[PDB]
Amino acid sequence: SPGIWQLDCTHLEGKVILVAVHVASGYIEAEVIPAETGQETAYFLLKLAGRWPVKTVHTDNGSNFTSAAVKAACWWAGIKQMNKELKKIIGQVRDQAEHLKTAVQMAVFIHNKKRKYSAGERIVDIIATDI
Amino acid sequence: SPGIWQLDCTHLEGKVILVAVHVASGYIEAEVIPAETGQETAYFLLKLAGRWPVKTVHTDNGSNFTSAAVKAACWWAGIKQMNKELKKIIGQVRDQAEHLKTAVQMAVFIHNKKRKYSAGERIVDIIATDI
Ligand SMILES: [Mg+2]
Ligand SMILES: [Mg+2]
Repeated sequence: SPGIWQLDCTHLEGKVILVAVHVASGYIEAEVIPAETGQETAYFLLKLAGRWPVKTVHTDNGSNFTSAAVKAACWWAGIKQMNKELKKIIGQVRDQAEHLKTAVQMAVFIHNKKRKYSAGERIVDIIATDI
Repeated sequence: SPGIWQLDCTHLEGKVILVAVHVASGYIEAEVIPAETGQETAYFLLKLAGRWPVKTVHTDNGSNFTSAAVKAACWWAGIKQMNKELKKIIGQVRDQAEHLKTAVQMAVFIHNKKRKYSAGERIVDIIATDI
């Protein structure tokens, strides 16, 4: 289904990377956050939902979605209830950037633009078709 | 052309909001930033470019794109060289959220989901067609 996304946090260099995967396409978006918190997850969800038609979200850690901030964002946006390779692509590009956050976005870019149709093409195609 | 975007900063409550508009569709993305700086603009561009096929970017303030950080991000991503109404939608929703940044994302969401075909549908349709 085109409205399904998966959301998890990974850890790297004492930092937290939030990663959302559009399940059908393989397209990702990520952010480096300071803390793994409800407030950061809510904010991220709100951004994601203004951009794509987000219907449902899954996670591998259920307690991620327990905070009032998260429930409030899901309620308002109408939302209902790669991490290893991204880390490889990040390893590759790490030297090219000072800050981890920039390396993360370079890795997202590479992952989404790689044909092997790319994930960024697949997401747009799946969403347009569903309109 | 589907690869054209416009990028500007506006000011609100002592804070900076970066706003990118996909010119053909009217779709926007925004972030609240602390400082109007080259480093924040570069980072934003890198995020935007991993997500959509960004070919060219325009701004109303040319000096925005002068920093080495910006030029380096445009170089790497292969990029070449609403603000009033968004502020209205933000005024409307301001009370519903504590922090300006959340109000901003609510306003982006509203702007992109409004049919009056929405901007979020138009962007996906224009990009898919161009593939
Ligand atoms: Mg997790
Ligand atoms: Mg400006």
